[PDB]
Amino acid sequence: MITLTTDFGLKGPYVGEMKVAMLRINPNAKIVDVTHSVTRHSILEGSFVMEQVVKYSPKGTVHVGVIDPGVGTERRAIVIEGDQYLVVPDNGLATLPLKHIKVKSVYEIIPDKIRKFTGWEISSTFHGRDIFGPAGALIEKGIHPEEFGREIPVDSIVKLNVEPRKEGDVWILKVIYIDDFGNVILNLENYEKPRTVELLDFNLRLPYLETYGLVEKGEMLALPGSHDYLEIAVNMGSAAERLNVKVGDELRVRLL
Amino acid sequence: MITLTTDFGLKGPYVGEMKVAMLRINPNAKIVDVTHSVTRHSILEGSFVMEQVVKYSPKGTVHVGVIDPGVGTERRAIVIEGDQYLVVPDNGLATLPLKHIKVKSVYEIIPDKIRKFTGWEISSTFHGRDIFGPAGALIEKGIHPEEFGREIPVDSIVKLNVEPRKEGDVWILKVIYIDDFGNVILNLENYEKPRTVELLDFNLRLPYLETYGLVEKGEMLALPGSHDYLEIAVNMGSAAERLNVKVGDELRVRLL
Amino acid sequence: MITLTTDFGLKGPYVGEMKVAMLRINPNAKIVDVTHSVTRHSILEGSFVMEQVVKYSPKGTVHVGVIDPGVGTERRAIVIEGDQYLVVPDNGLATLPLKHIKVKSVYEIIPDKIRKFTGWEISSTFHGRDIFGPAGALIEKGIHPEEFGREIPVDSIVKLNVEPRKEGDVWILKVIYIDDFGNVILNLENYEKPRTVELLDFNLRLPYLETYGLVEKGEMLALPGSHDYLEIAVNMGSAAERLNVKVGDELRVRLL
Amino acid sequence: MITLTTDFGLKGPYVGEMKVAMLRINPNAKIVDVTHSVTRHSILEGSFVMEQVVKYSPKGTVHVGVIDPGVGTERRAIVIEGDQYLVVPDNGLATLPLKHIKVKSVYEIIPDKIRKFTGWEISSTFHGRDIFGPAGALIEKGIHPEEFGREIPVDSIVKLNVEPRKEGDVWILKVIYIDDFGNVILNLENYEKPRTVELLDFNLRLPYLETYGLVEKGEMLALPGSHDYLEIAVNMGSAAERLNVKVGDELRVRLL
Amino acid sequence: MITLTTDFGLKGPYVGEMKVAMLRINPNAKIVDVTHSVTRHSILEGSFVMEQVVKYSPKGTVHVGVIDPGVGTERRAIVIEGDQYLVVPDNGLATLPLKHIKVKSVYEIIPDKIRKFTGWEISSTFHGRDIFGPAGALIEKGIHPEEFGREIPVDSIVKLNVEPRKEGDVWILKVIYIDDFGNVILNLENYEKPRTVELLDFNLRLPYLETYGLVEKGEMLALPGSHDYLEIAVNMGSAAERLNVKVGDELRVRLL
Amino acid sequence: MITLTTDFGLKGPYVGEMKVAMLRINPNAKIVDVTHSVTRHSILEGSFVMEQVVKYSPKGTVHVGVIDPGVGTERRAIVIEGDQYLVVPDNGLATLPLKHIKVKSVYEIIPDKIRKFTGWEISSTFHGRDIFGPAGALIEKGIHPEEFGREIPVDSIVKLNVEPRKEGDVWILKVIYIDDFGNVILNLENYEKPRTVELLDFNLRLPYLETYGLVEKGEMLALPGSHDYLEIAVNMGSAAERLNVKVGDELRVRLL
Ligand SMILES: Nc1ncnc2c1ncn2[C@@H]1O[C@H](CO)[C@@H](O)[C@H]1O
Ligand SMILES: Nc1ncnc2c1ncn2[C@@H]1O[C@H](CO)[C@@H](O)[C@H]1O
Ligand SMILES: Nc1ncnc2c1ncn2[C@@H]1O[C@H](CO)[C@@H](O)[C@H]1O
Ligand SMILES: Nc1ncnc2c1ncn2[C@@H]1O[C@H](CO)[C@@H](O)[C@H]1O
Ligand SMILES: Nc1ncnc2c1ncn2[C@@H]1O[C@H](CO)[C@@H](O)[C@H]1O
Ligand SMILES: Nc1ncnc2c1ncn2[C@@H]1O[C@H](CO)[C@@H](O)[C@H]1O
Repeated sequence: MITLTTDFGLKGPYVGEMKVAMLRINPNAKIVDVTHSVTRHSILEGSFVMEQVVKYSPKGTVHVGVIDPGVGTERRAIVIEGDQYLVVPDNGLATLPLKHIKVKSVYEIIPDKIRKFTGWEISSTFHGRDIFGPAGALIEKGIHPEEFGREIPVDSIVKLNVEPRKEGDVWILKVIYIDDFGNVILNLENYEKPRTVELLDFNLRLPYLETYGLVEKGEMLALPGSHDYLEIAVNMGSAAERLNVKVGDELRVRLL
Repeated sequence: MITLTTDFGLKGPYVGEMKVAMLRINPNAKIVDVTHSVTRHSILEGSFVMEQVVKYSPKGTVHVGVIDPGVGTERRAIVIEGDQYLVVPDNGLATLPLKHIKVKSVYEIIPDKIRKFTGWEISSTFHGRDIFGPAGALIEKGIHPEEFGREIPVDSIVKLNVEPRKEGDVWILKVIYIDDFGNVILNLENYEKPRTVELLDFNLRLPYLETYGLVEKGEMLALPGSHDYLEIAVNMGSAAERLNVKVGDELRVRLL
Repeated sequence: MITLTTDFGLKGPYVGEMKVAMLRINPNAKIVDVTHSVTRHSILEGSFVMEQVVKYSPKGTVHVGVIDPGVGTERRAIVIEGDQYLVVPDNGLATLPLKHIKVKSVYEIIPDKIRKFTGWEISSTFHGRDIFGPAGALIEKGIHPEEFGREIPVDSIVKLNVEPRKEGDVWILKVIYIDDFGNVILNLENYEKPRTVELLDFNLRLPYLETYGLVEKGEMLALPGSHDYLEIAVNMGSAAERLNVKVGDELRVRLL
Repeated sequence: MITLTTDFGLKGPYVGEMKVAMLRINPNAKIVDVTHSVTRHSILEGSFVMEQVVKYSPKGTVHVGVIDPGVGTERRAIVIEGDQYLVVPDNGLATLPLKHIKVKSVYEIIPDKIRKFTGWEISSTFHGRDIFGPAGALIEKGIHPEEFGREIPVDSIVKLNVEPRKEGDVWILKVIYIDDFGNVILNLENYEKPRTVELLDFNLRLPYLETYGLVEKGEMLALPGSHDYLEIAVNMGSAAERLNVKVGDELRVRLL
Repeated sequence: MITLTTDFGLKGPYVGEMKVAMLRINPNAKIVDVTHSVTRHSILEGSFVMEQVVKYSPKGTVHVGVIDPGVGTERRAIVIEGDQYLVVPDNGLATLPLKHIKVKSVYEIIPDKIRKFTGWEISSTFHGRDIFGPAGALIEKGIHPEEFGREIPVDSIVKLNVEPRKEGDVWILKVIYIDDFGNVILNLENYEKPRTVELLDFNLRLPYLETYGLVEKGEMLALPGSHDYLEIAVNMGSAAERLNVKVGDELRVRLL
Repeated sequence: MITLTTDFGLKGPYVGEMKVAMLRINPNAKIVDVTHSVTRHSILEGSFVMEQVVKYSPKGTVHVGVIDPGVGTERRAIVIEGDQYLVVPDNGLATLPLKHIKVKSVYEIIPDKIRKFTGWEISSTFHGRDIFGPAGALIEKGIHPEEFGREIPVDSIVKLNVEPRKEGDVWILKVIYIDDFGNVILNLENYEKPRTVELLDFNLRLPYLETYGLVEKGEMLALPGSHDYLEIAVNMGSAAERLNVKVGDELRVRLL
């Protein structure tokens, strides 16, 4: 199957257009919507979203990702062939997902070849419908990427900077994601299970417990989350609205 | 076919993870989204949504519902087997849907027996991806619930208070649901159709008509609705904003 | 394949019911969601959405559209048979889509004939679930529209006025759509590529470029768009935000 | 759903080619094999097979039948549009099936229009793969027959003579089919339940019972059958074996 | 999915009729043909065939088996609910398959209930199309057997005698199956790997090797087979035509 | 989509086992039967059948072919990757199909790596169910062959002699296939179309016409055929029985 991640929004024809276009090229493709509400142009959030889906997807799955603020410009459209596939703009969007994929090859999609398979013209502002979507549909049915692209160096693709630095014993982490519940996710993984977590920027000591219900309603806590990162949440409340933080912001955190 | 109802939200990887996880267990399950926008942790609301879908669903349909504020706590995860199936947390979510299901037996999902099918660790904060989703996928492909759970008494599961109260011929109804148009659904059903409905708390008299268009724009009415419950609405307006009521509120009502 | 376009909203059971009702009629129908977030009762907006999807859908595709403020009134429920199908309320919703369909026949759905196929009572406020959904599903599995309807004149159906007028060298263009990015779409097509677009009501002179990134972040511009309509946008910003416009407004535009 | 009935045989690539050709036109078509073992060029036998399948197929079903001894000659290739479809060579193959289809229109497939859809050259000896298969597939995904054909008179098509004649009290019945068990099927239907059936050509008086087991193993009998035609059988034996008959022979039968 | 095993034959409409009937009741059922060439009325061979398929089928699979010489008589039509399902005539056909199924319940299908789900009349000679097939299709979509049958004692079903006896050191086995290659299968399993195998009825000593190619072309051998029984084969020849044996025949075999 | 071609035969559990085994690995693989009636162990015949199917198959199609007399021996099991995929035993079966596949690489299936995917023991006499079928199902769902095999040189695989020989202007052609009608296919292709074809060995002169019907019933002709090879046939008769030739025989032929 093919998963879809974009920032197109839900109030319009964009998502539908991409889907029917994909079905034109592969009518029996099983298309799974991850989300289309990724913050406009937010490559980092889009990357986090895909990273999570990729972690639980069956090997052989095709992932189309489209947070393309640079659509129409000279940025490359690539295909990452490996354990699973990634069809995304060469803008760093593949960074997080790549952490969980055994890469075999990378290909730059060639617009002229892709239009050979689609039949319709390639717009300058909607590549998800004219390039990325079709490309995903082609791979799903067995077409090799070589057929519509040229290989490129694996290490020649834009990579985002998502790893945290540490000043002594203090962690300087960043908010890589915020869900609809207001739960805040921080770019810290593989750490040792703390007993407490202090958000030095707020002079708050937090209990580090397994789940929301372990603290009373309205109270804040830290948990190992469900995506292997450090999570900060308010039981039945919004941790984001408390600490009043955003994706991209940095926080000094000390793990006790 | 499997239906999905959650409070997960639309911008995140949550829904996508549960779907690929389900497909990873039953690669050709037909998954139908109901909604993922149920007000956060609102079991009553989630229960109303499931009730409606269950009423029109083909017999044999499997319904996965995840509004689970108590995720990872002592609360049980259950499977209800009958006319159709319900796979939800044991927190009352099944209350309304149960009204339309010929129940044969109920089972408690035993985590370890489930992990034997999935192959991956059960998180403490995302049972929709690690327990409920997989359980639904298994039932869908023919696996009996006994395979991953132990039978329990129907009467043992948690239930919500959903009965309307009547003081003489004044009804004390509860707002069980408000849709995107602001139409207010009150928990009154199977009543003699009135000519007028008066909302005693607002000193309003409303005509009881069959549809929105039967009154001028901006005018308020009461109708049979499409879900067998008494509906209050404003033709092309929002009864919820005009009456300023929220799910859970109680209204003194008299039918003339 | 069947497409869906409604103004039902995503926070509710409405979309779920229509779908399970459809799958009940034709259990193996492939249903593709276009959108259910169309502004309440906005027939024009719905019409634009459908037009775009129809242009890229394969021939044979069935399109169910439901933006029905007059549900339950005397307004007709029709089926437009052509190289693609449209199942919609006779309220002008089919106006734009018709521009890309060569119509063969038009039918008026007879409620009593449809009930013979569904088996359940038809409500007064939810025809999408009891009439339109079923109709689309029946056509999808091969049933001829005549079985549940009678032929009517192609030009007897409601039409919206979507044509832009020009006085002198000034275009009076209407905002037929606004997307989640705030990009504004005007009802002007088949025009000669301008160098600059002037929005007289704002004293704004905008550059006509190929894509968003061709200007600085925050700068406004005009583009050929990706839907064959003049598009007013703000690089990574909201054009509708600034111009403070909304679907339906008419702008005086000068093409230089 | 599309059904297939041919005389291609099972020891070859013929059936495989027609199928992959069809899936090439409509990759998600559900193809159901009826039989490909019809006696070579036996149009009558093919017609009986199709009749039976048509009687139980759901409305909307497309039936491709290919028993084509005159492939490549001037014989027409037609499409019979009704509450069910028939895609067959105009050689009388549709005779029996028509008895259960209310015909709406009949078309003559235009080779050049079909080639526009397939993309490959049309052979002279394998139209099932290059014309009929494609035609069925196109209709299945929603393309109207008119796109690749022109309407022709319903009664302008070849018909077989399948009516049984009666002289006095003696029926002259034809063997329209013989199954793998050797059970013989005569073209007599809508007759009053006899007590005994006499096969004059054999001086055999047979008992008319409900099923095989109602007589001794090895004994011959007559039954109402399961296809609404008089059936001559031998309990766990071959009736055609003994009577030494074959599809096409005419038996003089007396109904007592 | 549903598997199908019958003795209907391939030259006719029987198999097709059952399939379309099943799709009427469950149009998205995945139907897999095991075989339809089981020797007429041969319950033992039919049982062996099913036993093998059941061994490799996914849990939850539904198996419809129809070798029904007693069709129309008073023999019971049952459903065996367990690890997997068996929908077959109560004539011993379930014997072998039951060896690999964790049985939960057994049900006698009630003709009157089944016709409630089908809509068409139940013939006396074709229960595969009017009872067994529909029943299989119902279970595949989630309907419980209780819905169209009444439970009966697990041990009240006809069982075939398939186990071998042993006179001292000599085995008196029977031929339970013969494939198209002429390979002979004998009802002996779980035995200790012999070095030689003597067919005392022919005064032949046979090498007991892993596969056909281990002996020269035309030579006979014994192997553990691929179905866990003792197999007798002629490399690239017919072992059945040599020993000139049939299904059901007994052979005195001594394992050295 | 996956096609299947074998010499398994039609009456047995062999084909059914391979299909459920495949579905057990890839539950939603679309499996298309070509034939299972290839003359026992005839690699040449099996190769011809696959060639034809491959010619009309959509790019990306996976073709599983099992005619494997050397099953369980030293013979390798291979996967050929390219335009489409071939999964067959390394015994020459791929010879003809290879002519129509743009080969990218070839792999040898490593038994132990395959068992890691299936979960069950590999038999010594049924690799179609334990190796070839599973391998095809894996490729179909996106698994790269590298995952269960090691690359090998294209030129290393076994190949059949299939070239036609010419002695001056007499051709020495081979009967590469005979279908169910008795039409004889000779291994001659891309030749200047003749007016007459004389079979020197029978002192027969045959007209070269486009189809069967162009000669009287019972008469013999030569035609282009539908598979690009020279075909000899008898209008409504059997050229194979008239010439009394079998696959593999050689005929001295001259084109005038
Ligand atoms: N106004 C805009 N400015 C910049 N990018 C835009 C704008 N509107 C749409 N895009 C989109 O940005 C998305 C990635 O953020 C791409 O899918 C691209 O289509
Ligand atoms: N901050 C939170 N407090 C309580 N429950 C939560 C919180 N975030 C998510 N959940 C619940 O946990 C599950 C997965 O998000 C859902 O039941 C969801 O409603
Ligand atoms: N309050 C409302 N007023 C008018 N239309 C509504 C309202 N709520 C929903 N509708 C939508 O418009 C149709 C007619 O009212 C309904 O079936 C639904 O599609
Ligand atoms: N030898 C033959 N003579 C006549 N018909 C044949 C012959 N072989 C195949 N056919 C079948 O009849 C059609 C016309 O000959 C062919 O397309 C095929 O369907
Ligand atoms: N002539 C016959 N005698 C006995 N049984 C028959 C005969 N013809 C068909 N049957 C079939 O026997 C099959 C089982 O052997 C059943 O499917 C039943 O339909
Ligand atoms: N008796 C036999 N001798 C040689 N090969 C056989 C024999 N029986 C089956 N096979 C082959 O083994 C595989 C499974 O039957 C196929 O390749 C088949 O042709």
